[PDB]
Amino acid sequence: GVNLEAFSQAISAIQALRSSVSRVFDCLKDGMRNKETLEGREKAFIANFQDNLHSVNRDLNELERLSNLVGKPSENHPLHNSGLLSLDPYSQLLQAYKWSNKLQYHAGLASGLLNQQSLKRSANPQYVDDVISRIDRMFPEMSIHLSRPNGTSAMLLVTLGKVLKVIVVMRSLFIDRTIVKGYNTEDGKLDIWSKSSYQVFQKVTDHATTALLHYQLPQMPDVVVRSFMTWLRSYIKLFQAPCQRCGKFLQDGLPPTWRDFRTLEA
Amino acid sequence: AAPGAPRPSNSTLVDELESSFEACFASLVSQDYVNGTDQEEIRTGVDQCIQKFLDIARQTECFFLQKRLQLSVQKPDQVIKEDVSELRSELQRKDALVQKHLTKLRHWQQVLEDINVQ
Amino acid sequence: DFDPVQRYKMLIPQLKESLQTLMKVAAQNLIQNTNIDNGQKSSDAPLQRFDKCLEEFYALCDQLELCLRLAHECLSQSCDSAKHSPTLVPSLPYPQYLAVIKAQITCAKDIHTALLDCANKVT
Amino acid sequence: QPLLDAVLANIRSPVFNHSLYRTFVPAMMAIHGPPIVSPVVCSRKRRFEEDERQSIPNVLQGEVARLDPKFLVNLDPSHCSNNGTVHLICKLDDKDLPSVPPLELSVPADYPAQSPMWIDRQWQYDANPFLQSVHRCMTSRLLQLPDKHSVTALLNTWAQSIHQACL
Amino acid sequence: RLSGPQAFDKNEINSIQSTEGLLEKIIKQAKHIFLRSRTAATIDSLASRIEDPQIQAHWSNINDVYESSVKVLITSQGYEQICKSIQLQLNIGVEQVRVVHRDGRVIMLSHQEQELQDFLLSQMSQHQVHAVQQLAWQVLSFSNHVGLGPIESIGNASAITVASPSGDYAISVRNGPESGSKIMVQFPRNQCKDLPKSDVLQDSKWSHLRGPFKEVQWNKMEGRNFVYKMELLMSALS
Amino acid sequence: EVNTATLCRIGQETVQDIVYRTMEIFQLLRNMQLPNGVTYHTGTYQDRLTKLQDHLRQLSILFRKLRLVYDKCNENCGGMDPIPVEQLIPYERREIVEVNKKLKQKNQQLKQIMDQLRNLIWDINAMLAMRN
Repeated sequence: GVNLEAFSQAISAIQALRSSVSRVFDCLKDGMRNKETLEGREKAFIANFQDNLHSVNRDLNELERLSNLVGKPSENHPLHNSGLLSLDPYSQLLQAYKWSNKLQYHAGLASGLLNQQSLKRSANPQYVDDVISRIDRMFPEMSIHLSRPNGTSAMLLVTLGKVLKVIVVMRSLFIDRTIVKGYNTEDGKLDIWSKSSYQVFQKVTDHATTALLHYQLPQMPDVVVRSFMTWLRSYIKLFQAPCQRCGKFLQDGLPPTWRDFRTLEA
Repeated sequence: AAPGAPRPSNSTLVDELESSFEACFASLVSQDYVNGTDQEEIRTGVDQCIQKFLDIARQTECFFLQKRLQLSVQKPDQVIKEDVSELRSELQRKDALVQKHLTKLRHWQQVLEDINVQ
Repeated sequence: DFDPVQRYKMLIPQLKESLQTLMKVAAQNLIQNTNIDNGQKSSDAPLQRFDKCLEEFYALCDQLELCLRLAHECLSQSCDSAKHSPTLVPSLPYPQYLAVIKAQITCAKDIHTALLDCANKVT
Repeated sequence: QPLLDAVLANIRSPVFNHSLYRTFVPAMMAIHGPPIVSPVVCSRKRRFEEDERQSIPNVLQGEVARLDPKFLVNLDPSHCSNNGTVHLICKLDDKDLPSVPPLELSVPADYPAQSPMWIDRQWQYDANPFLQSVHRCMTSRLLQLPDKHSVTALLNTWAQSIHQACL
Repeated sequence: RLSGPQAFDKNEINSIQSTEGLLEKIIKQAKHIFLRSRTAATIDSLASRIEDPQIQAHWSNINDVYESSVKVLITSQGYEQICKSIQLQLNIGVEQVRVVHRDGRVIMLSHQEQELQDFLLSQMSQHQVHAVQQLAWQVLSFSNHVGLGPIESIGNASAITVASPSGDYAISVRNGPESGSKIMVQFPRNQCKDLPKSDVLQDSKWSHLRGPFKEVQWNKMEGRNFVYKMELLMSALS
Repeated sequence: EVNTATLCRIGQETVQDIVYRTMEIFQLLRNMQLPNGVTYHTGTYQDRLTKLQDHLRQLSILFRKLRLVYDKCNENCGGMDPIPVEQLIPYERREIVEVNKKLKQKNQQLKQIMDQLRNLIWDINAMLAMRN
């Protein structure tokens, strides 16, 4: 359902075609103003004609989009407009929808902008952890499960597609002390402090510790864990390395900027 | 012709902040027909809602800090009294935390003494 | 009684043909006027108006823009309400749907009124 | 594709420009109906006067502005109205030992060249032992600057050489 | 027998059994004395750096047999938004700690190597003045590591370099490993010393530039924990 | 009782608090879906409404207190008539000393207690780990 963008682009293209025709026929109403060496108006004429051709081509290309207009006559919208004439004395519902959309977008933008708040300083619950863990596990290809073997510590474990599972410990909040290990583990009947790797997942554990020390927000730990999980999800490909080659070293990954590249290059 | 040499401005920095705050909300509240379209306009609205607000907030903060400077250079006794009060409050808070920790420790000691009957 | 996409697909090639004929009639009228105003009489033949062509081209452009605007508004108002309720029409009864819509409108209006009153009382 | 209008407007070489008006303006005035499409009033005598008639090449002024408070330049009896525009007396007043000021007469401030003048080399540098060593390394260092610049580059090179040969 | 199906080359063939006895107790005692020494060093650095931004450490509950976990943040006095440097080091038994400051800067220390803490304190004061300028004004991001040498850099390269213009003025600072860490200079635009020789010839007399240094002379100033740089930055415009 | 320095500190804290409450109410309005969306008829809706009402009421209180403290500070203009401190920067006590000494002694005792506390924590967490 991305037809709204195509429709907006088509509207803009038609408006551009109209404006280009208007500009062409307004400039053609004026000869060479002042050349004194050679009539350079032919260049502007050719540019305007090429712009008209560009707009026509853009309209023809947008014609390829907009596959079909589905049925479902406004998707349960007609209840009093197309329904009983008593019911529609109706615009209140549409006004409420538009106002809610505008309020949501405006509040989102305002929050994203005021994220850099001028807060000087801060001066003058083992039930929601399972819920937050389940809400985070609701994401695809991120099957996790917490064990809590010793005390209130949430010694959970994650695994995305590979056998590179990560035993990320927690403290009922602001989870820290993570250790990544690939291709087998859980010795005995619990987690471990092995951290064994092939000199590659050691860098991954270092980056994960840096991230855990990086996302330390003053409040809202649920958003912190969600950001941590969507940051960790970027390790599902490992098939990119800008600013260098793919194999500059043995390993290649550091995406704090949502673009993983070769290490020792940041 | 304000962009010229003169620039009238008076009775601001408090009511001006309040006015900006209550005014850049008008994009949300209005006894008008909310149009059935919204794109790249609420953004440029909230931009100037937030920027001028933060600017006037920082202006007020700088005014408060300048007042603090003039007060410290004109009357350090108030700063000394405030420091003494803060130290007293910190001492009281530390004593309360220590008392709570001692109560919890004694409770746990009694719990262990009652549980180690074996 | 066709779909807006069908009207768009049937209007675009007529639009292109109208643009081509517009350019042709403009060129013919211009060359006729020049030959009749600069050189010798050569274009002694009745030419078109060039206005009855541009008016029709603008009409086609405007009608296509209106059709696409109607389709966009329809899809937009159908998308936002589809994510606010299930489908039930000849999974839910109609009176319950009407009551839920009325309660939703009332709650949104109440939230807006409370926020406006508080913002007005703030200053 | 509709190159008819293009080729006709290209063919329309003659000087008489009234056919386009009579051919297009009626249609546009019929469809678009602005009595004043540009109602703004424009009556402009643009240039009244623009000259300070006291300015030396502005490019040099930028460098004399960018100078550190340690340096200070001036003007001697000046053959520097507009072309040479400079032969200054820059005393390197700083923390370390002072020296003799050079002339540094530069070319037009567009600077497809450098300053170095080396006027008082004769008696000033030969007289003193330290000043003699000052000139020595400083010449070799100035023979290295690729397209040196008048005030900042040459003055900083002079100060650096003066406080380096000082050892 | 698990080596049959899952044929491990040399990992499980060696991990199936290992030595024990006295080596384990020795490693445990080494870890104990290492943790004690690290804690004592942190406590001593806290008791010494009083006026400096007080260091803030935080231990962990999960202390394993050999390895453990320690967390620490700078957390300058009365400023939670100035936590620009917070590292988490683990103090293993048969080796040294492996700290990572913020940006994956993993390093390995020694028995009595604590100058890293001092260098981090210096650059954390630098980042603190940077952030407090970016909050209150027009501070660019040229707070580099160290450049060209203010004091010859004694104390493991600790030499701050940052500046920020609020309005027409501009303020720059350079802190280091106690070797002139209180170096702050603020150069205004207009002053007494000048040279009207080639300046008067310049049209629109240039009083906008800012030449004279006019060092701040950080003596008896109201700097409580060096986090009061904004308390001086406020002297920009009434 | 002047307490003018604490007045300015409270004013700055109130400014920061107004900014933070604006950010909080905007973050709350961000995730405010339609009332009759799926299941939450009024419970979550009424809860969010009450939270927003409390936010806005406390914000009005903050603005009132800010106006009050600004008026008090502007009215407290006394002494140092020029006040060139913004451009003139350089370019009783026994009770404070006794309080500092007492605070240092209390902090020393606190560190002495914390040493044994962390020692016991390490001992327990390391001994229960060698189990089995």
